[PDB]
Amino acid sequence: PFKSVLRRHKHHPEGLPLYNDMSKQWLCREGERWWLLDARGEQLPRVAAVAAQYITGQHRPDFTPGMITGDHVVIVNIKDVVMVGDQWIRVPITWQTAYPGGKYRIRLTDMYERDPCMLMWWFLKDEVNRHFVRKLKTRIAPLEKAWLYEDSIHPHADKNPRPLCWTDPEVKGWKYRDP
Amino acid sequence: VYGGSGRGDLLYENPDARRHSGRALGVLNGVRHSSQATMPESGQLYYRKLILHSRPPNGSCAGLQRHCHDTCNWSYLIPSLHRCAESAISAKLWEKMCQLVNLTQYERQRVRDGQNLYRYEVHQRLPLLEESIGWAQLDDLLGWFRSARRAWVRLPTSSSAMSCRLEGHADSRDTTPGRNQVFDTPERVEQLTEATVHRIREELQRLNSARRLARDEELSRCVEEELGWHGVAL
Amino acid sequence: SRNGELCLKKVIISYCPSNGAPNTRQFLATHLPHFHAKYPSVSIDLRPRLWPEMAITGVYRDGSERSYNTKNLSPMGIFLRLNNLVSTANDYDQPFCASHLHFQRRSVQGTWNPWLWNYETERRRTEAPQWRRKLSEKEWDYYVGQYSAQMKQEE
Amino acid sequence: SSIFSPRYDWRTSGVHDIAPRDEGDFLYQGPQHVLPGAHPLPLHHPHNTITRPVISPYIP
Amino acid sequence: ANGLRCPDALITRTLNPLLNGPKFAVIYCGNHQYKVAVGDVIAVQRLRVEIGSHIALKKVLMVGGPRFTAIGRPLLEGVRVTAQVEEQKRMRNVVSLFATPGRRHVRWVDAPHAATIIRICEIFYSPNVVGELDKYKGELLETFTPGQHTNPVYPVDDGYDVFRKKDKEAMENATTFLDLL
Amino acid sequence: HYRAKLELDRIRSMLRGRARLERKVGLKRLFFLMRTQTRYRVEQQAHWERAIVRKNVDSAAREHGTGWQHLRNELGRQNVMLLPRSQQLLAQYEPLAFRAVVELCASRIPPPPPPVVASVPEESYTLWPPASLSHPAARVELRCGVERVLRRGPSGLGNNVNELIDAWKEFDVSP
Amino acid sequence: PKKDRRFRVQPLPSLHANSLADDTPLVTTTRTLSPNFRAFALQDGGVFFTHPSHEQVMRVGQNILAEETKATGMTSMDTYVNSRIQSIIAENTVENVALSHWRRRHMWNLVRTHGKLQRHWGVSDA
Amino acid sequence: SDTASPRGPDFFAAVSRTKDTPTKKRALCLLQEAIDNASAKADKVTLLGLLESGSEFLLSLVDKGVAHTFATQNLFDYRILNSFLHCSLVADRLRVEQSVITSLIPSSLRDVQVQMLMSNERNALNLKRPLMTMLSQLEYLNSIDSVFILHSSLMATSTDQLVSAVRRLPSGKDSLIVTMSCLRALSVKSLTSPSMKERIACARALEIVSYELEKGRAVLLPFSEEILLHDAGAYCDEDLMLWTVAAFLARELPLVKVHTLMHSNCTARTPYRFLKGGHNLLVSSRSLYDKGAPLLSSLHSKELRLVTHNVRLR
Ligand SMILES: [Mg+2]
Repeated sequence: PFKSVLRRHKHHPEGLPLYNDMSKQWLCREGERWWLLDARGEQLPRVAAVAAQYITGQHRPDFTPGMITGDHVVIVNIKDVVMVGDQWIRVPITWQTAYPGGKYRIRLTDMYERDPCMLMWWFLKDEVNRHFVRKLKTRIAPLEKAWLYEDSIHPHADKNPRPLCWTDPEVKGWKYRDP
Repeated sequence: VYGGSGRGDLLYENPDARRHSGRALGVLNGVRHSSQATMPESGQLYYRKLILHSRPPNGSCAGLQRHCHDTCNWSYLIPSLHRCAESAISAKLWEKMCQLVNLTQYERQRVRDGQNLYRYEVHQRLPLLEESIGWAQLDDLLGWFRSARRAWVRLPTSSSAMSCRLEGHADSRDTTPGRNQVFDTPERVEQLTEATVHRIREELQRLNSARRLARDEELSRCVEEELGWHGVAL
Repeated sequence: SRNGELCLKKVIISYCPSNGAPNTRQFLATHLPHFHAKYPSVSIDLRPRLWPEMAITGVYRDGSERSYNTKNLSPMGIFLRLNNLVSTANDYDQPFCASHLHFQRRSVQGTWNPWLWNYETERRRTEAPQWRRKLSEKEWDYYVGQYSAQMKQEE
Repeated sequence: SSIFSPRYDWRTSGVHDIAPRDEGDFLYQGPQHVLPGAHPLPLHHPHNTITRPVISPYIP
Repeated sequence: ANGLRCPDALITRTLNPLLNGPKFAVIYCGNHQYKVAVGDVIAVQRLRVEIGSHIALKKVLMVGGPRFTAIGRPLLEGVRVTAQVEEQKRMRNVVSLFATPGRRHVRWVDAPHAATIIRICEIFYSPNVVGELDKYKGELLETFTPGQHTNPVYPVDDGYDVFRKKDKEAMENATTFLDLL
Repeated sequence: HYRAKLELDRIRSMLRGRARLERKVGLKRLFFLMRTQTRYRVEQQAHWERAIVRKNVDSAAREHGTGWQHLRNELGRQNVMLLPRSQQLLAQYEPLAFRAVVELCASRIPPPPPPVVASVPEESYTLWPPASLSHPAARVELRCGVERVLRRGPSGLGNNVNELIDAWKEFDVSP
Repeated sequence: PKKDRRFRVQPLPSLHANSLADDTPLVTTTRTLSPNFRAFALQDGGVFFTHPSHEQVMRVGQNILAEETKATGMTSMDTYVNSRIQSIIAENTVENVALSHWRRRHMWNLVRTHGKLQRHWGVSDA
Repeated sequence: SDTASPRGPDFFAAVSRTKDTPTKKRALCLLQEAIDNASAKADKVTLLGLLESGSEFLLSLVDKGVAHTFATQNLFDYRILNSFLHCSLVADRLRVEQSVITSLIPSSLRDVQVQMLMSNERNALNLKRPLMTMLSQLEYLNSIDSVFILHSSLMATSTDQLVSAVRRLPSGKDSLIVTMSCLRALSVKSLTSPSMKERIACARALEIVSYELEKGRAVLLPFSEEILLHDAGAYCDEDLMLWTVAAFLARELPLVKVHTLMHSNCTARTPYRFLKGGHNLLVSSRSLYDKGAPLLSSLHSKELRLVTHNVRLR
């Protein structure tokens, strides 16, 4: 067939490729620029949205769905990210493991205990998957263009990240609507 | 032009129309678009590329892994031209013709059929002949005259069939590129013959026990009587 | 027809002069001289034969053959397929789509690259009343007036 | 097949060898040229007076 | 191209060199809009025109150079866009297949889309300009001077907002050159 | 029943092994494929693609500090009539022209006045004759026609209107 | 019924109702290069914009970049970006091969090996 | 800005990336001067050194007229060929025959089939083999069924696939394209390598190819012709030239079956994931099939890979 049966796997020692370092037909790194997103005070979900769209490549006029060309976003200060009201305490994160006992219902607070970075990664996952699910390479490849640093110290001085100046137009606080 | 008929082949193979098969065209192998079903648009260069280059390699093609024939050797092509001569004209017949027209009508047509065919396949081999005069060998330069003689055809140096062009009007003639068809045969056979005489004297100048004595007696004798039959000297 | 030259060169027309299926003979009679007088450059070669191919055929200037099945088709139809032969250069068949409307892509001003609009920042129509600035005397008086006003109403 | 059906229009190339037979084929000369067989009416039998001679006082 | 025309001389001599060099047009044809260059080739929906004919196109939405841009409110006058009919042909078949699962009826509908394939020759433009136009305050500016910006443009930092996100200071204080000089 | 076996029998080359080998399987595959794509093409891709176009024009507006939501409205207001496809073409291949459109929108420049109701000339109400002449309304409308003839491009007719009206007197033989 | 996966336009700052009043367009673009787009009024009723060309705008961008990097120096990304602005201003053509290709093939200039097999700008018969 | 010194090779390698036209116009003058100095001093190293880098510099120029003129009057063909190991007799055959070769190269490279159609029509109205050069011999290549384009990565651990490639040459239906890119690439890794294996394998590669060129079976793209063929101002090496050719006669000689001889390791085998551009708006998937586009617009699309097969023979 076109796509092979013998496939690169997580248990297979060859390992899983990093799309930043990969060279493929649909990956263009030539015209990208680096952004700096300070997350102090900004709501988690909104930051996730903006980052998702710079990362995905949707902020460009010439953006094409099958051609993945993103900007690298360095998201700084994940720890100061603000989730409105009771939501830290009330907003679930649910996943289902395939095995007897398929429910993990885990509060934002617990995920924040383990890693703050995983929260931003989670909502980035959501905002990217909102337009891309049906193909793995289109889901996974953008996400590696996020650099999640939970405070103001990052390795990336050499890329001269341009401060991304953004104000959220939405006045009201974020609202959790998931069926 | 890949699958069906090569550069120096003797087939006339029509690539676009399948005239040799036993079955209707069921599955078209090279196809680009799904609109190829009801209007394949073959005849465009870019689609007949895709069709003709997807055909299986023939006995003519000799596909990549398989070892192919050494065709462009002059030493193959000349006995090839010669085996055409024994086809139309039988040995007996040849003898009767050698003597000196009283011949069976039926028989006569075989002589002119020999002339016809020999003309044709000279037309086919000359693009491979013109490649090879350079490394051709002393016996098979002479074979060029032997084979024309045996087929009862006189070579144009300025009976002979090789002098005239086949008639047709230049607007109606087939000029399509990629098909190797030399439109001036009597002009390029003539300067093939002159060339192959000129090379012969080179190798006879190059060639100057009893084996070499008898050989150099005999083939030197064969030169003037074979080139003399076509009216050429030296 | 590109740069004043027709891309069609030959039209092959095969027919049977005595046998049957009159349509091609009709076509030769009533519609062909109207075609030849209109497009003189196209060489039409006629092929009388006993069992005729009933298809029309064009030959273009890149060495491309194009043919249309004319079997028991009216000479009106044959004339029309002929005029369809002339009107094509037979180079391509692209679909009719939005991305295929323009055959080649070109920019007169230039193509968008990420760095042309990058170094622009938002600006203001009228100039800014800077926060840190030396207040003029009228300004002093007005602002102190305001502060004293709100302090007065509060107290 | 049928005139309408898409099976009609097939064989876009190959129906004719592109090359004239050097005996019977010829170019169309012009409007002054009399073609063998050509007649403005649909004659399935294109017989003239020479092929099918008619005997009567006057040609009808 | 016959040059631009205005009742003012300075504006004419100013914008005269502005109109030289390659021009692109935006053309309305058969409910399809086209970006059009000099040597470009388009496939418009079928026009009834003889092959190798010479055509002018009436509906022109926008015309611009490397330097000027003329935005037609709904249409423009003066634009000469001359093209040449190259082919008329039916393009690649779109086969539609209609079959209802309940019925045994299958319908094969071929859509070769008929089209006229057009090569373009000239784009000429000769506007009649009235005057300079103030864009922040709506007016026709009476006197025209090139050297002064029609509307000058000012940076945003009051100091009033603490939470205004700071883009790099060279982006925020950057003054832009005088183009018409 | 017509399933279109004899056309689709020629396509099989685009199918992998089991379908391209055996006939009926392949024909089922092709029937399914083409019916599916037909359905999809008529009802859906129309929306997907215009979604893409909207996205591109919108981001191109985002670079200029506004968005699709205002730009649509004020391309409507000022009667520009650029289709979104064309706005995409301008955004990608002529950024300066797109920018010019954006700043035509953002400016306060009066949008063109609504189209005029065609009005009766005053000279229609003049009774003719009063008490070999032309109705004055007719010659006024003739004027109005000749002016729009002279309005389109340069021509050998000249730009002077009067004698061009009187041009019928040069075909007149004086008795 | 399936979840809608088409792309969504970003939210845009809410109006203060000032926009409702006529003569106030609700597009607000006041930007760095804004004053350079000069509006003229055609006889048609259409407008005529005068704008700086492609390479002028990009040259302005280059000046702003250099002027922000005069202080701290130029970082590698700045280097690459300035290089590309400088190329696209002078372009005259279209570039179809990867930028890294030339560097990958010329790598032997960068890393020199021992002199036995050392490669030079002429090699054969030496 | 400083004279009284000839510019070394490194400089001309350096100025091949800058898109600034007056810079190149200046540097060309410098190149002329440097070559004449180097020829005066009779030192091969400086001269040949000045030829390689200079060659790249000439591929970087936009105007092909000035480039070809420059390459011929400074004689890059003969000089460059004299450097290689076994290409010697094919060196001087060029300088004997180039006056003849330049006669057969067509005026334009656009719409080739039409050109030779008219060139067929003239022949309907009432040979010592020279060096096979691809541009003069275009009419030959339409007669040929299969073209093997040679790439230098074949020479690793063995010569046998090349040897099996020249077994098919006498068939009359096949031809072997050998560019100056692969020749140079062969000679430079004949003297440079981790191993003593591929050096020998390149060493005899050169004499196999030289033999076939002298015998007039294979076909050669000289630097001068390479300049004309390749699109303006684009850099070309022993990766891209393979594909500029392979795109060329995929566009202009649609019936010739193009085979590519490479190593299963090699990068240039898959030109659309490697060797690509950026996301370029001025190119499309169909850009291979239009006559106006540059050749190197081809390799963004898989259609270049459709028409171009790559094989291991035996
Ligand atoms: Mg639709």
